[PDB]
Amino acid sequence: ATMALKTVDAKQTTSVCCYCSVGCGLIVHTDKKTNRAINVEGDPDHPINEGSLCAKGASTWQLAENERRPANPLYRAPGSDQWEEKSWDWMLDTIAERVAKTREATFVTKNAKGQVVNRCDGIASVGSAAMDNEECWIYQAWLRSLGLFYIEHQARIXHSATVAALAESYGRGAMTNHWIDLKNSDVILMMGSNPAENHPISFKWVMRAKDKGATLIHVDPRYTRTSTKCDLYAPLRSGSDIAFLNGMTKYILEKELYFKDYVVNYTNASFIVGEGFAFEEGLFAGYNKETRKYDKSKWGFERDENGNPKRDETLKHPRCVFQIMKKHYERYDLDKISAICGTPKELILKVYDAYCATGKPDKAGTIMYAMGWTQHTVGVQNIRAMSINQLLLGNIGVAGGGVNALRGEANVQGSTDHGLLMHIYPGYLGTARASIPTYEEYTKKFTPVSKDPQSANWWSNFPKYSASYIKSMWPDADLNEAYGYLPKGEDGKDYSWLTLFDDMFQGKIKGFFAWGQNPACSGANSNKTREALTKLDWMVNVNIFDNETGSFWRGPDMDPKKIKTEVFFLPCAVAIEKEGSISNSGRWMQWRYVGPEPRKNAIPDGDLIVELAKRVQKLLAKTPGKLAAPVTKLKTDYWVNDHGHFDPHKIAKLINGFALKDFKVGDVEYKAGQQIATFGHLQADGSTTSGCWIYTGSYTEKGNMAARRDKTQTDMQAKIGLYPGWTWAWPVNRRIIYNRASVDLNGKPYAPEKAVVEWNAAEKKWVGDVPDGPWPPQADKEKGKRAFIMKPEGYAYLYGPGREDGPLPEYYEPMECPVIEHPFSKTLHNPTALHFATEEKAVCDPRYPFICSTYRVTEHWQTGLMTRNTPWLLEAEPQMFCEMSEELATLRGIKNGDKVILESVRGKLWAKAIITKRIKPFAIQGQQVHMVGIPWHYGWSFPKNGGDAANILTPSVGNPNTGIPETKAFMVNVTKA
Amino acid sequence: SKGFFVDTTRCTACRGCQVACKQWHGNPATPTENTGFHQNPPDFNFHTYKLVRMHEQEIDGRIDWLFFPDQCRHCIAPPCKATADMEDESAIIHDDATGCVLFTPKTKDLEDYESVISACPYDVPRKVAESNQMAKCDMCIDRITNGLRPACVTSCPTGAMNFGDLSEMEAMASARLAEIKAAYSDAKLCDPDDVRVIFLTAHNPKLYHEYAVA
Ligand SMILES: Nc1nc2c(c(=O)[nH]1)N[C@H]1C(S)=C(S)[C@@H](COP(=O)(O)OP(=O)(O)OC[C@H]3O[C@@H](n4cnc5c(=O)[nH]c(N)nc54)[C@H](O)[C@@H]3O)O[C@H]1N2
Ligand SMILES: Nc1nc2c(c(=O)[nH]1)N[C@H]1[C@@H](S)[C@H](S)[C@@H](COP(=O)(O)OP(=O)(O)OC[C@H]3O[C@@H](n4cnc5c(=O)[nH]c(N)nc54)[C@H](O)[C@@H]3O)O[C@H]1N2
Ligand code: SF4
Ligand code: SF4
Ligand code: SF4
Ligand code: SF4
Ligand SMILES: [Ca+2]
Ligand SMILES: [W+6]
Repeated sequence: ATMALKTVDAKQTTSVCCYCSVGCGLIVHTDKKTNRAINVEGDPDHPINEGSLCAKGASTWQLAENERRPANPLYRAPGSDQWEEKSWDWMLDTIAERVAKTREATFVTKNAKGQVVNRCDGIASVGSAAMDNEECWIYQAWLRSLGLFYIEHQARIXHSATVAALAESYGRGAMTNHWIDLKNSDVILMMGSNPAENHPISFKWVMRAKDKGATLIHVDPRYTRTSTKCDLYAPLRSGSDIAFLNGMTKYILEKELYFKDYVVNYTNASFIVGEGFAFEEGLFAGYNKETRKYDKSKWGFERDENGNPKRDETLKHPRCVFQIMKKHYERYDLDKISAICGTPKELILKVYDAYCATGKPDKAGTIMYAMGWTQHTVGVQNIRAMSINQLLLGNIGVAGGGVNALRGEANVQGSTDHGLLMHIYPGYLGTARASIPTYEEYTKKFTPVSKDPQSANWWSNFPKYSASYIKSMWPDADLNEAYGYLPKGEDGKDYSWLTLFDDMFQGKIKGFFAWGQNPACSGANSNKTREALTKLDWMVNVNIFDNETGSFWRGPDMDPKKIKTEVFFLPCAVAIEKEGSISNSGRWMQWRYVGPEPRKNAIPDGDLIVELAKRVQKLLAKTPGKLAAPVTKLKTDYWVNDHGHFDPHKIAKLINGFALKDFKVGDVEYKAGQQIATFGHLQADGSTTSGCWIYTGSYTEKGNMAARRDKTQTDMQAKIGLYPGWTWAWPVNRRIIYNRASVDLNGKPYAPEKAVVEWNAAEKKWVGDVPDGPWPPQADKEKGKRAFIMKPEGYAYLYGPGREDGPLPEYYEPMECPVIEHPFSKTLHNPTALHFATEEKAVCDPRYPFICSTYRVTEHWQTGLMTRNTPWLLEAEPQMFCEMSEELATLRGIKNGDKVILESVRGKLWAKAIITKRIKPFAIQGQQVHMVGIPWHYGWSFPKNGGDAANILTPSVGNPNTGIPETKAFMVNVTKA
Repeated sequence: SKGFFVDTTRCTACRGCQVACKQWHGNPATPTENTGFHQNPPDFNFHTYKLVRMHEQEIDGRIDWLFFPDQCRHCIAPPCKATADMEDESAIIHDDATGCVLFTPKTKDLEDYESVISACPYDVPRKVAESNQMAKCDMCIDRITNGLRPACVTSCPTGAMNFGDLSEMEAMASARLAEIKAAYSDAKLCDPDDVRVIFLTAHNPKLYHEYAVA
């Protein structure tokens, strides 16, 4: 009409939400005069969200345009009770000096055992899935050049179990399908997840499946916003999931609901297991009761003359995996599951019947699960059980199927891909250790061998990736010399979040980077984690807002005069003020652009890293100390433009990789300087760089695939929503991994109405998705390959002998208290767990009678630093709360909204009571077990009456006193305040 | 003229609409505390035009959680305006092209604001503290006359919010009600003949909000 839009003359750019891993597109409008955002909303054209956003994405404008962002760097001197503003130059040069001096003082060339390790033991780093891919990569590169081995972030806590379990089963740790693909599911099982709150836009697709006739199932100890939409909601006791899942396996096998052809073709069901395998009363064969470890060699497969596992494809051999499974699972009858899970038998059966109906070749069931328990001795086998069930039902590699292991942060996929974890370099390459002295030994160790020519065994390519990674960092060094620049971890020593904070507490860590994380709220046992920070000589904290970590020295019960720690707080840019990429849960690598400029005077992470690295290089170039080479030889020129600034296009091209010298591979010729087109062309001889081999193909001579916005689809692609022209997914744009298993041996789809790939015999090519493995169909004995190309034989593992606690999942009670016996064996708790009382009866303190769990709400993010500082979100969820049943509330004389005190042996906090019918006590063996729940989104720094960290109450996953939180279950009392 | 169809059976209470409305209009957050519920703020106020109401309800022995993303209904024959018109016909605009009922700042000059608020069967309009000025949902009038949909509708991920010509929305509402009437024998549309924002509920409207229907 007449009305003008606030945005008419604004600069319009695109971005991608910086909160969860759904990857929603944004449109940003920036005032050309002020360079500030005037509007931020959804991108209607983005195929995943179609312009929709949950509370969090919708609030983005408030994240950027925020007066609580410290405008200038802040320095806290030893013993001081206040921040002091300092110039960027002072801060950057000072940090550079601290890094150089502390590195030198704690650097080990040769360790006490006489091994060359070239490792810095006194500096550690956490962070961060919040950074762009190009920032994550240069960050790990910088840290490794410094000799750091303590390099961790988010992914260690919630996705390490997933990686371990799924890599065992399928060959990779990633989410197998993608968000839009959920619409193709016939049955969606959400278990150990709450996607309507934690991955909200996923519900667009989940509800689209429901519109098509899909059955939605939620299995969760609480009824949540997700539950409201489900056909079946099943409550089950915390940590009892394995019983529920193994009972499903029994049901699948006994009722013959499995998809036989798929099982024979694509799983290890036919493998003959050796005579050493056995299982008796909860223990697999090979158990050493003094070490509490298993001798896994007892579980190996029987091999033929060529060294390949023998197979009985009839699945009848008494030692074939299939028959071993039949025997193993017989104990998981329904009565037992109902008793131990607390779930009515009738309801379990409803879930089993509904879900197991997807074992038909043309049907697909999916499982959405996210964090699960953080203890691997609970989590890993639970995910394995899910993975097994999916293989038996032929659900892996098909449209609407998969293990949709939902990623957490917007770029946790990327920060994991880029090796911000102690045990892997970018591209999932194992990190060097003291007992691996030479590059030749390193490649020999990590390159698997199969003599079976029908098995792709794709990791045989390892040396191409290790050379390319090493060259991307030290391109002018030869590989043997450059390998020696990589710091080597002490043999058998854990450098993860698990022990990083314990070591910091013990005084071993002098300098610490808290880069884009808030461990004072996110680490287990906040009281002790906060005290651990006081042992540091210095900390560099890079974040959007002042926070519980950077200002730990002025937190609860702290006397600043007694805290010696020097703190450097560096205010950073927010996502819409940055250009780079982030990779979503579906592995979609998405390019984002600058809308508003970095709010004065914040600096984006990439530039902060560039500035620190260059300054430290110049100090070491003048004064080399013990070992300057890895530091000074690092090719930081690859990271910057001609003006010395962070260049995301340059870094993304390095991550993809390019030729360092002319070479030829097959029929393809490369000239020095050219981008490599696919990881299949990378070179073992040092001829190529590639910061992360899984990204080779993302940014080639044909351009930036991650910046593509092409919605063109073939009819086939459109039927299932692949959108292969929209951005780019690793590996090589295969949107549904394991897709060779969606077709028969001839290459014909099992589900013609929602086919993923199909072999075109006349053209000798696969159409639809990019085939996960491009070779001819498996029926082609001469040229074809098996479906699971990352596995050594090409078969997914039902029976998975690599897991430290057993080749098949087995139920054990996850908690000591209260004491609950289970009916599956005489082995009460996981025999590989070390934190349990064994010889004595557990001694359960009546002071802490209730189980407390921590979880999220839709409106807040992580420790809440970001969303507590976002008024619109804080308005919706302004305070720490405690959800409890009517029964418990009555027992404790609590009324709705009362302030209550939660206390555990570790500490205590207040919360506002939310009495809800959505939680009910669990009844197990004559016992009424009460579980209450709290969010972990609050912290003392803001707002004044918001509350503090749930982790004040938590212990670690193990014997550690700090570290990885067992976030799902811990003992407390709840009392009216 | 325009309308909305709000299908509460598809709402996940993601609160995208609540935030989106504020983001588009520049509305500030208002003071809240947690008093035992996830819903917040507790009610409409001068700065909050879209409010996701949330109510636990035991239905047929099973717990459920009912959501209602409340906003002005844009009444076809708006009683708020009818009342205000006795004082000043320019205080509340009734836009012919869209059907939008637009509270303007001219409301500040109304001597009798209480009568305007009480005339609303849905208890929607709200006064700012310092004067008689009142505000509420403006149907995103600027967006809808400039080729865009309302902020709340655009933001909604599950298709709970829908916007278009009134007739199309009326037809959509009726068809959707028909699709669930069997399973949800108490489902109904809320005053479908009298308002432009039409809510579908699966149970007694008053289980969603005391003022769900007139
Ligand atoms: N809105 C929002 N979304 C987020 C985040 C956020 O902070 N806020 N964080 C992101 C991150 S980093 C991650 S890793 C993911 C985590 O995503 P989720 O794992 O979905 O997160 P939670 O909310 O912690 O737990 C999910 C559900 O597990 C239930 N639960 C607890 N114990 C058990 C159990 O023993 N068995 C079963 N079956 N269920 C159980 C809880 O009741 C809860 O409903 O979310 C991401 N998304
Ligand atoms: N009891 C309990 N404990 C748990 C969990 C639980 O469920 N229960 N969850 C665990 C997991 S799954 C997660 S991933 C982990 C997250 O902790 P953290 O990263 O410190 O949180 P965060 O600091 O709040 O969020 C990430 C940070 O990113 C910043 N950020 C965002 N964008 C940027 C950027 O561009 N650059 C930089 N440098 N930083 C940025 C945020 O401000 C935030 O601090 O907390 C575990 N702990
Ligand atoms: S938080 Fe997740 S679902 Fe919500 S708008 Fe951002 S990416 Fe989308
Ligand atoms: S719902 Fe109330 S405020 Fe909105 S048009 Fe109708 S009478 Fe007026
Ligand atoms: S139509 Fe516009 S003003 Fe009304 S509730 Fe939705 S976003 Fe707010
Ligand atoms: S945006 Fe849609 S699903 Fe989210 S709260 Fe609003 S109406 Fe409900
Ligand atoms: Ca199937
Ligand atoms: W996480």
